[PDB]
Amino acid sequence: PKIKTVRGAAKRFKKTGKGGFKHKHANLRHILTKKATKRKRHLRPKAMVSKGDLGLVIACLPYA
Amino acid sequence: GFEGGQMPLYRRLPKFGFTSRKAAITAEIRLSDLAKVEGGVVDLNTLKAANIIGIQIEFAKVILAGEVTTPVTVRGLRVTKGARAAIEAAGGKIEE
Amino acid sequence: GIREKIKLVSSAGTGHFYTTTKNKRTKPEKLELKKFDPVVRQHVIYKEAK
Amino acid sequence: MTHSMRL
Amino acid sequence: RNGRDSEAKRLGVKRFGGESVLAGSIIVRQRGTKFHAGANVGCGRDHTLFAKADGKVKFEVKGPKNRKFISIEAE
RNA sequence: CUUUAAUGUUUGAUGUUCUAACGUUGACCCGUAAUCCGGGUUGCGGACAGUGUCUGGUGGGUAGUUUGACUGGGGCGGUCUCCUCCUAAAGAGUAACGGAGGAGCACGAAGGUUGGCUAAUCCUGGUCGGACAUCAGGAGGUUAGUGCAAUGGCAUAAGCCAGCUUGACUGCGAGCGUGACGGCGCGAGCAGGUGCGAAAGCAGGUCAUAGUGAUCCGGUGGUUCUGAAUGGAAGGGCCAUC
RNA sequence: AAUUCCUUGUCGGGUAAGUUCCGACCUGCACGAAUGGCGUAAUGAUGGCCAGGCUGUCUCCACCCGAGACUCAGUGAAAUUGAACUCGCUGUGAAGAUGCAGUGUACCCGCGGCAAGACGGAAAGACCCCGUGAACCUUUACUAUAGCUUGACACUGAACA
RNA sequence: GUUUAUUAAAAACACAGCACUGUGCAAACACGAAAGUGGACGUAUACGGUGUGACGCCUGCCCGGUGCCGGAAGGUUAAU
RNA sequence: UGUAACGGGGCUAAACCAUGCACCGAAGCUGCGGCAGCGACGCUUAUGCGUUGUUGGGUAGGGGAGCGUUCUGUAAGCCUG
RNA sequence: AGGACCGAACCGACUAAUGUUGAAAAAUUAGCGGAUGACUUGUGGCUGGGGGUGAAAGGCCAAUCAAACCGGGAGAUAGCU
RNA sequence: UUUUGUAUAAUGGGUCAGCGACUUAUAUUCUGUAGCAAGGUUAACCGAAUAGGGGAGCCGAAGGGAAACCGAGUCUUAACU
Ligand SMILES: CC[C@H]1OC(=O)[C@H](C)[C@@H](O[C@H]2C[C@@](C)(OC)[C@@H](O)[C@H](C)O2)[C@H](C)[C@@H](O[C@@H]2O[C@H](C)C[C@H](N(C)C)[C@H]2O)[C@](C)(O)C[C@@H](C)C(=O)[C@H](C)[C@@H](O)[C@]1(C)O
Repeated sequence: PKIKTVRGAAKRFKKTGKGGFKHKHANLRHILTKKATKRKRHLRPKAMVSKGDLGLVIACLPYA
Repeated sequence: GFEGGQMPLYRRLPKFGFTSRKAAITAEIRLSDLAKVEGGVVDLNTLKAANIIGIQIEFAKVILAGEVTTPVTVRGLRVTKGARAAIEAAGGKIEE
Repeated sequence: GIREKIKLVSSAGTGHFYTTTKNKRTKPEKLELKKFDPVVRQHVIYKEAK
Repeated sequence: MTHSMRL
Repeated sequence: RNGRDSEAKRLGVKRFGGESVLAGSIIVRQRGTKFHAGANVGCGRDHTLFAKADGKVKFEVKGPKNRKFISIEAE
């Protein structure tokens, strides 16, 4: 058979131009009002995936 | 993606965005295949008859990669800035 | 702990609010707190709400 | 029968 | 009854004498002001001393209390 | 709005009665040589019982499972996250069921700015007033104080007082520091709009380091961003937030 | 005390001497009245204790009679086994040596005996611990469910008050 | 009397007797997706369950907890 | 259990202290012979030949190069009473 | 008369000894208990696996029982040797 | 063999002979090699057929953004030095 994609990985990551992955930062869902606005401003753009993380991510997204 | 019972990386991060259904029916074309079409007119029909886009494609951009030299007439396709510059400099009418 | 969560809502061009904490047993007084609004781009009066 | 066993 | 200790928070002098820094580089992380800010050096809200200009780092003793100061020479 | 009252407009509840549903493991006759069954008379019940669907309770009767780890063996006890000091061998880091203490907050002022001021503890003198309240002077120099544990700091005060205030502001951010990562921290400067100050300037919380939980799932508000033929809408997305 | 920890409680009887036994006393750690209390004739391949008789149980073994063991002829296994030219001691050593070091002793090979050693054989220790093992059992652990039980609708109709 | 066939024959289990409780007969209860069988071709001096265990003397106090029984005015409460 | 606390014999130095000169002593180093890896430096690169230097203990593991067995083609070939 | 008494057949299994690669995968020998009953035995039926049956030990159900055997899921799964 | 460590008195094996354990399928990523090269390649199927057709499709040559959309730029932002 063909390989199945881990679908939560396809909901979490997106492929970019040089083959890296972009993801959303993880602290911005709830109790934000005790977080400073500098924290919430810095957690707002999409980041890139680090390299041991990239090794574990490439296995879960085998197609795209 | 098993990390030893630690919560995995694809489950530690928030899922984001949605999937649009209009992005499947849109195919950008470059200018290099603009000479590949039969005849000198470029519309949806001849772009499908020349195997450039596909059957389910409804919309197209004709963006600037390069290599356009002949007068072509583009009908109903959205054209970018630099692409319409290079097309009108090649000679043919951009839209009618 | 005893600080309740309250929000403070814009007066002019309310498409915006801030959120803060307030103790009820010491201060039942209102916030008004002339903060900045990014929607109307000015410093407006804000008001206490739940 | 726990006589030879180290119990 | 014992058995608790916090994680060590990596304080200390990051950039020593004569080192070339860019502006915005962190020179000293500290709790109080063991070192005080001098020329081209700013003091952060947790008393971090950082480079406000790019040059070389310099340590001095100054003032009537023989206190440590960190200066930067714009090279 | 209120208190009963006739009349019709409609149901409900309760009780009694009737028999024609249904029951009969009552009697009798036939199939039939039959204590099965069916059918026919008749008696007794009778719209009850019982059965189907839906539903509340109960249910170790039965079933599927769970019942943490560290641990000078395991159990019992204690601990599990965060902060400060020592161990820690003068960069950073560094274990033990090693030695000691705290946190799970508070505050629209205890935040910002401007202006001003400077302790502890003793000695002397003086109404009650006395070891210790208030006053005045002297000594001393930070042994004080910091909203809260410890350490580092603090006089240019970060300590104490008063005026005016909301920068406890929005979008970013060169550059670094620290983590395997998720993450965490510091930050000059730029755009917009303010506060204090005569001005240089300072302010995007608090002397600093604890006061905290990822994701999923949903709640609320805004934004046509999408919106399954089309126009909406639902539902998603994004932004703020629980 | 089938119950009592401290404990061989203390006193008495039985014995030359009695942690057991019998009778008492109550300090009942922690008896107790149908998960019965306290008695009780008879019964018991029932538990404990004492006595008489009787004896090789014993002091302390001796002899005899038969069946094996022993030799001869016939037939003929089994467990076990890395290979062996398979000594003692003291030390060392994965920490208790036939095998290493040092040393001492010892012609080669059987047969009958005995079992100190070969950490002898036998059974992938049954105790202990571990596995995000398993099975059964328990319950006011969780989630269900058969059954029992409640009401609504259906089978199900007619009069009245 | 019975019991662990193959390490336990007992003080265990049974027993006659005692008490409580259910059951009015298409009985309770049990085995049965049901029909139907057992109870019983018996019917409260009968049948089932539970505890105790001949006989003698007797079985004291507690209904707070839990279980059962009875009430149901009031509060809460499903499908509809 | 048997001296049994120099390994033993034995030693009045064959013990200890100092000074020195010899010598023994390893798979170390040198000599001679050979093989292989890696890297420089040339000959004309049959991607070789040579000169120089250096390397060559190895578990888990990584990399490279081979031997042999059965069957298929070459092979109705070749060997074989 | 008697779940009376003593005691053979018959039924059982209290003690000891022997056997323990047995003569025997539960015996023999010498004593032992019941022996007209809640007895024993033949022949034939019936009850069945979360089931039966049990004067109850988790005992017995074909040398197998805190869930028989056979076959199939099935090469269950095994961070373990 | 397992180990920090075994002559170990830790495991395993009486011996010989024979058999006995990293496979296959399908996808995906990287490396080597071959073809073609801004192009490459067909699947089923037809076809007397490992030929030749069949370009349905797939990958690549463009990305940014959640998306609409824009496009060598795009996103954030009222707009970015
Ligand atoms: C008829 C002959 C039988 O043996 C016995 O009766 C002897 C008398 C047992 O002891 C019996 C009786 C008794 C009391 O031991 C004497 C009891 O403790 C043991 C459990 O069973 C033996 C030896 C037991 O071993 C012991 O097992 C203990 C768990 C560990 C002990 N080891 C540490 C030394 C070991 O020797 C054990 C398991 O039965 C051995 C296994 C191999 C057997 O099952 C074999 C087939 C035996 O049944 C047997 C040879 O037929």
